[PDB]
Amino acid sequence: GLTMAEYFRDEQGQDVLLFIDNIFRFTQAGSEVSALLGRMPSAVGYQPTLATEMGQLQERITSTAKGSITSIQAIYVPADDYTDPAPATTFSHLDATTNLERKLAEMGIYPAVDPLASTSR
Amino acid sequence: GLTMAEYFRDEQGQDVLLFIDNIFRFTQAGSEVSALLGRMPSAVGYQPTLATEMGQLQERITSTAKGSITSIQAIYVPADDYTDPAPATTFSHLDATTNLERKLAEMGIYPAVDPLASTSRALAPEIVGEEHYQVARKVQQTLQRYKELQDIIAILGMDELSDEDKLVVHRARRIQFFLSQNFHVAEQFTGQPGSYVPVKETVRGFKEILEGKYDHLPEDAFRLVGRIEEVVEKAKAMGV
Amino acid sequence: MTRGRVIQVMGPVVDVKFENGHLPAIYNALKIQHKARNENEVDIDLTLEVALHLGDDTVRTIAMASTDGLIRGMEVIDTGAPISVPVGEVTLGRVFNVLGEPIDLEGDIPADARRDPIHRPAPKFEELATEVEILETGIKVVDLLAPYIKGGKIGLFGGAGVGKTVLIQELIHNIAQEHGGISVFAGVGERTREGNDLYHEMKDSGVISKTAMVFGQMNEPPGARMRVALTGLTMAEYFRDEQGQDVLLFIDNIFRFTQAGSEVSALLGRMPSAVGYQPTLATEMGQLQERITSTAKGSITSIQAIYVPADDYTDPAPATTFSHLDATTNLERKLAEMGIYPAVDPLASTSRALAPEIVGEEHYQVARKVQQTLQRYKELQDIIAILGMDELSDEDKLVVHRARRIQFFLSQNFHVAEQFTGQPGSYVPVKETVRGFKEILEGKYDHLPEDAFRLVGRIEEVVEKAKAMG
Amino acid sequence: LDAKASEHAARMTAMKNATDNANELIRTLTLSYNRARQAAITQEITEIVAGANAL
Amino acid sequence: QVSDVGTVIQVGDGIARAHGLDNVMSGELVEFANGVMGMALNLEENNVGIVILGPYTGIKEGDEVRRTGRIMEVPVGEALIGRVVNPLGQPVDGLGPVETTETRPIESPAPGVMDRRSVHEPLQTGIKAIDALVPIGRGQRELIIGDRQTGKTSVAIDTIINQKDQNMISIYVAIGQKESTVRTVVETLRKHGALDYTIVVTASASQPAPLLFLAPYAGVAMGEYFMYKGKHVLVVYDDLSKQAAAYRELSLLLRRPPGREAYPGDIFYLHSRLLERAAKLSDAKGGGSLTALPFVETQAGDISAYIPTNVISITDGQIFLQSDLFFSGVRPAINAGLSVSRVGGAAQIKAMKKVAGTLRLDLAAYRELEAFAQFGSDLDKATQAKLARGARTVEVLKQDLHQPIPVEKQVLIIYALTRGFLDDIPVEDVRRFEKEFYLFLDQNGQHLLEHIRTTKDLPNEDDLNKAIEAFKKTFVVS
Amino acid sequence: QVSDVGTVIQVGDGIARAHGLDNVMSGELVEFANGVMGMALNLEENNVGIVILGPYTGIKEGDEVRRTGRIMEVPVGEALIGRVVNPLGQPVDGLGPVETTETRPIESPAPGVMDRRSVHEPLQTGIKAIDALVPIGRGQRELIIGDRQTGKTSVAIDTIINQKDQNMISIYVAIGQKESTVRTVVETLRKHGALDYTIVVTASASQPAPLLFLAPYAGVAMGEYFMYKGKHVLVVYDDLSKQAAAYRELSLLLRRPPGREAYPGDIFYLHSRLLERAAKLSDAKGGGSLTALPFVETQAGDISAYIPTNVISITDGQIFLQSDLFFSGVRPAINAGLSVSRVGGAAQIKAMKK
Ligand SMILES: Nc1ncnc2c1ncn2[C@@H]1O[C@H](COP(=O)(O)OP(=O)(O)OP(=O)(O)O)[C@@H](O)[C@H]1O
Ligand SMILES: Nc1ncnc2c1ncn2[C@@H]1O[C@H](COP(=O)(O)OP(=O)(O)OP(=O)(O)O)[C@@H](O)[C@H]1O
Ligand SMILES: [Mg+2]
Ligand SMILES: [Mg+2]
Repeated sequence: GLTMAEYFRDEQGQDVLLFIDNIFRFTQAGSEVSALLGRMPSAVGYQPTLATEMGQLQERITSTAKGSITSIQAIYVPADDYTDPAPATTFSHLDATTNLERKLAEMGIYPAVDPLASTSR
Repeated sequence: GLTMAEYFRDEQGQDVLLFIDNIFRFTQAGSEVSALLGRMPSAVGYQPTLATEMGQLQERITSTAKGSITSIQAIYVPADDYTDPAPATTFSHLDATTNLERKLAEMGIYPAVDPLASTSRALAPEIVGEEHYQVARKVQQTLQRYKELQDIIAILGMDELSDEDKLVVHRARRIQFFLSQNFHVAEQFTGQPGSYVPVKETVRGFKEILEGKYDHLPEDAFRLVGRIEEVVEKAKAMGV
Repeated sequence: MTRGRVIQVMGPVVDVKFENGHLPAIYNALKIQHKARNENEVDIDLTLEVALHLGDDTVRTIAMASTDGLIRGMEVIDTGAPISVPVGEVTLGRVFNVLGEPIDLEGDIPADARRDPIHRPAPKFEELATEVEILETGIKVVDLLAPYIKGGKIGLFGGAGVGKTVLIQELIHNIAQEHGGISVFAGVGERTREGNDLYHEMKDSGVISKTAMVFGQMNEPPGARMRVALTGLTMAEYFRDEQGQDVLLFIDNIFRFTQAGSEVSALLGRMPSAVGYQPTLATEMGQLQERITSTAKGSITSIQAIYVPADDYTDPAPATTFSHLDATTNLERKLAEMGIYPAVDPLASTSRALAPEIVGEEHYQVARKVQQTLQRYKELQDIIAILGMDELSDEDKLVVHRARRIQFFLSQNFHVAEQFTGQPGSYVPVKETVRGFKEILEGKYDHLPEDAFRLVGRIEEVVEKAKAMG
Repeated sequence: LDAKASEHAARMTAMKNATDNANELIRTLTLSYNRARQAAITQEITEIVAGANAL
Repeated sequence: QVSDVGTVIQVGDGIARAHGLDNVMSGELVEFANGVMGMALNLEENNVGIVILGPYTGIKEGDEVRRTGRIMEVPVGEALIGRVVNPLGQPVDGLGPVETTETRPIESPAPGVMDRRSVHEPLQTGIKAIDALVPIGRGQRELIIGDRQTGKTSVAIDTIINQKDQNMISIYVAIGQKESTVRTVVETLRKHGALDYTIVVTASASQPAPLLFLAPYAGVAMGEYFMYKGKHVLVVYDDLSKQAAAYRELSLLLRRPPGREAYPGDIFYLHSRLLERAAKLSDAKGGGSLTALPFVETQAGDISAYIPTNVISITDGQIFLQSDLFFSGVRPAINAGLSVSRVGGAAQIKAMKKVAGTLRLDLAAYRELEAFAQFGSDLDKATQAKLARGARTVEVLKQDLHQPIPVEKQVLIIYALTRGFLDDIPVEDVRRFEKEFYLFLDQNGQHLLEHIRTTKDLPNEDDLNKAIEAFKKTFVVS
Repeated sequence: QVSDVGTVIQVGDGIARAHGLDNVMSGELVEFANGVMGMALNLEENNVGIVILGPYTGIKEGDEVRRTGRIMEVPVGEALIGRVVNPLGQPVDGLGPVETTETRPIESPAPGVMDRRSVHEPLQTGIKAIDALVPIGRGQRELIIGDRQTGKTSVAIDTIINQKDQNMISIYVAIGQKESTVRTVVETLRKHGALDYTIVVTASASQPAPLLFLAPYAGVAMGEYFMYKGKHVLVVYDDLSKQAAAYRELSLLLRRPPGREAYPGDIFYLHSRLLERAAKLSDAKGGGSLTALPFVETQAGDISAYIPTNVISITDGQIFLQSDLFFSGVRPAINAGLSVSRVGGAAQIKAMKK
């Protein structure tokens, strides 16, 4: 998907949106392939190269003088543990963060957009 | 032992009782050996073949058309952790389980059976009777409510409960004490002789306690008695 | 024939292949002295310690310094003995590293000086003393409420702001004055800035002339940070065994010793243990601690600063360390801010020796009574802070009156405090301090003001101070 | 007046008991937390080492 | 057939193994066929472990690797001032070649215990909440710790800008951040004019792990060149946690025995090596000094993790930043309770030392008596005044971005607050009073400002109180 | 020759591997060149794993190893009474050699089901609390458990002292204790006169782990000699926790996978086969007995830990010492709630029951 968007950015100078759903799945696929390739797992069973792979993906989404790509990414939080490596590594890459609070989600009040846990540059 | 019992179950058609003093040592020995056989370690250091070996042992202990084997097995729980793989895997092989608890043991409640965790497939209205089923469900409900009240009672006492919850606590403590019993074999630990309580008497006694017929007796009168009449016997001559 | 060659380098771990029939023993020290043959190499001056025999005539070693610049195949020399460090009077007033080389700029020790091995077995069963003795430190609070034992181990709990260095300096001064015994300071895993500050403090105080300092700092490899405590201990053992003295030994932080051992175990590739520590945790701690004992001719007494990870006293490292302790000293910020020096907590501090069998009935009774009175005063704090002193019961008023006297009399004017305060120091024998506390408890001095008891030493000086004020 | 004085005394004593109970509960929960922490660390490192020496 | 070349056996995940190179040094720098660099780390009996400092995908099994004969080193020199370079020294700003003439090895021994001097000079961060309660001195190494998005980078940028008039050289190391963030920071520095005495070292997230692992060492190596010639250098590390993560990746891929949380054995040795090279040199060696400000990331406020505990043990002090306090209007958000600086006092001027003594007690009293604040509005002797003063203190601690305050103005405002002059002005008028006070002072307080700047000591009580009372009368209460 | 001689190929951390030794049997004692003894643990296809029972610094790769032909065993006899020995039976008090004439194996089978008898004879400890609330009979295995500094050693010493007039032989086994404490304990016993009938087996903390691992077995083997001749023996282990730690260290050095709390799987079998050798024999077997008092140290008074629960599953009851109750001035701080004696009551004289 990112390769498809980069063409519209560089070649035609347009402005593009890239919607990626469940970054967590992208992390988990690598975490699965690492064991099969036979490498010693990280702290919570993730692959050693989690940060390197995630950086090599995320850092290609930038605005250059030719054009810009904006990306909206959904992330499932495993068991509401924000300390998991997959969301922890994501935090250092996002300009704006919207938190779908479980407290508002389970009390019947939606969209559960937390008015105060959200951060934005 | 299982082979010796299976002979009588199959060839002669006897009704056979089977007691196993500790079945957890079987899997413990399996784990002790597994490392040297070359197998890889499993989740908590157990052998990878834990479930299969236990299954292959357990499915032989069954009642067929030729005869009936009823098995009573004592299972050890390491470090009081009921989530350990050895106790966790044995649950699916049993019909009725009694879960003993150290906390109930320390309170002097014997036998220390947890009244909520213990289960049985035989507790159905069409097997034990509608009255028995109702009394059992009500006792469990009351004990569940008492268990939920523990945090409040510990943090700030019973002085700030509502009137209904205080009555719930009053019933629950007496019921919890009445589930204790004096065993025949505990004669050597304490000089008090044991007792044998029929199921009809048990049901009637718990029904009476739930109806509030003994709210006035002290809670210490219910400990280690047996029949409900012995509760009144003990309340008398105790200073009441 | 004592020539081997480097065959493998894996960071701190270096593997050396010796000729068959000439393998060095375990714990032996190997030296490499390589001069750059051409411009594509670097000079090497590196020392290794043997750890395992891997078979195939190969030795697995731990480096005592940075291994950068090694090339496979250069020559390695076997010394034929473990690391050896100089001992004697030459070590007093000097600063050394783990290898036994002087760090201070004063100059090196001649090669003809006597040197002893770092690794040696603990003293035998019959070489030990059969009885318990008290180490009279001359400090009132320590002597009364937490007595020290010749050959015992004492843990020191505290941090910054509570005069830990002042207490250490006063212990060194008092011991060297009244018993003739020297002290040794071993800086295991010490911050370099703090070590420099401590050196300057000791030079100012003048105790440097009667102590030896060994520093293994945080920037050094795990082998050095693990072995520095043992060279300090050897420097003390020389005086224990030859001079027959009562010697103090200070281990700067004994937790870093255990964690450096854990790192070395990980580097050597052994399986971890509970919470990731080395399998040999207890054995290593025992091999360090069992050499601090009292023998038939002398003793070594160790004061050890202990850090508790995550504030969990059940963590394996503190749990193993506490299996060897005989006393405890807690330094309290409350007391330090209130104005009590040396600010030792009279209640939290404990001692195994505080029993009538070891100390005596009178001392035991007086110490217990002082503890009870201070505990009662600690109880009344809230009702004092809320209602007011005059609102109390009469007996509680008497207890509060006496407790402040006791709290202040536990303070002392140290000799090393002279350079700032201008007041000469004092050494108080245990008999004098127990008698003084008995007098204060019996109500003999309820009429003196509490400020007469601030910093006096003996029981006569409080009377003199009150008489001088009015 | 007597009743009000009694009410404030009762509040003082009962609330003291409540605070003490809270402190004891915190102490016991902290001990449980430390045991759980040590167990988790041990299990993590054991699984990592097994997966490492598997090769 | 020579001992100075080799062939690659295994390629993958940014590391390689080569047959040959019999005479390579441990830690040497090596060169591959396509031109990417490498480092020899593991010298096995028959093969060499090489980590790759670049795009490895161009490497295939069977190509040739060559010696270079140099332990890894970086260029140093005053030409690097104002540039943006990677840890290898190659410029990335695009402004042509860097034009250096000198080199310094990455790993050099730290100064000995006998070459250091007690910290005695102040480092003016320009932040009131730091210069008041948590002093930092030249030669000190201080840990700045907080959760993600709390303001650590803003604090570092403010500190670096505030050194304009000082005789100090600033170095900023970026590990594992977005290139967009790094470019924004460079733009901000050039905008404020700090990019004529600053070097920026960049190792972004997409880069291979060894470059991230080596960036802080490149930073300290560049700083030490200025330090040893008699100058003062300030160094900032953005993520020691990302440093640790990169080293973990390298170690596991090289298959060394994994420890706790898969970290290699010598992770503490790595951070100690890094943070023990900052010191205040003794007078015989020279007047120079180096001060370091590592950063550490806390996962949801947890401070007991392995790497944060190591760094806390290593450094001389901590500054804690909290998201909730940041949300509550406390913009620099320093939790003054459990932050500490072990070098306090010697790292402060006389005036600040006099005026900051009272402030900590007042803030502590507010923090511990907060129990009567939310539930309150009841008469009391202390809390009715103690909480009132603590709220004013917390309001005064607040500051706005990219406006460092001179130390003398900090002294004056702290004196005013601690002497009770704020005790009647409304809490929402406290910040207005502070702004008006600085505006009033810049014209009506020369004999105070210059006196402080010249003597480092507090002015005369009479004159100072007279000026404060004049302004206090001039004040408007809303 | 490689039949009754071997050659070392690996040394490290107290574990050695030897080439050769074709005829050695599992569990045999092997003697190194410099006199240090070892035990043949694993007999692999081409190499033999040897556990070094002593200081291993003097052992070098290429050293010669010699068979002894004897299963791991220790000397026993009346000559051992009043002496202090290391687990191998060599005296350390410096009072000359020990003149025993016969030995017993370390690993010996326990008495069978039909060899035992019910416990009926009282063992008087001289402590009022124990003798009145938690009585102990001869042949019982009773556990003493509590945190550090709660008086466990003092309780053991008082029990050993009180046996002066009763017919009893006391064996005090010190695992992992400080040599200063062991010296002081020996002096206390000597002063009170308990060395007429006592043997002290010590393996201090500085010793290598295998000696700590072996010491309790040496003690029980020394006791069994008197037990099978019709006498009554008392054996005290200073703490099984430190033996368990030593065994965990040894297993992790041998690279066996760890289980709960990094302990090996056979940590239960380590203690069960030791505490199963204490029993009251039958009349046909001779009527002798062996009473064991193992000690276990807890952390913050948690009895739910792995080792405490394992040991509770083996013994016939436990005496729990309460740390804060001890801090309150009542030194024999017995937590009456958690202390029980399963085979008590029948093992108590008629006067005390009433
Ligand atoms: N003193 C201040 N005044 C005003 N705004 C501030 C101040 N300090 C921080 N902020 C704001 O707080 C937000 C986060 O600060 P900053 O960008 O420095 O994040 P950070 O904690 O360093 O995060 P990262 O982990 O992304 O590096 C920004 O919007 C910044 O403008
Ligand atoms: N019955 C007792 N009466 C008086 N004092 C006692 C008694 N028991 C113990 N103590 C005191 O408590 C101290 C505790 O030491 P002891 O070795 O007996 O206990 P412990 O818990 O077994 O110790 P450890 O395992 O740490 O060696 C004794 O040295 C003694 O001072
Ligand atoms: Mg940042
Ligand atoms: Mg003891």
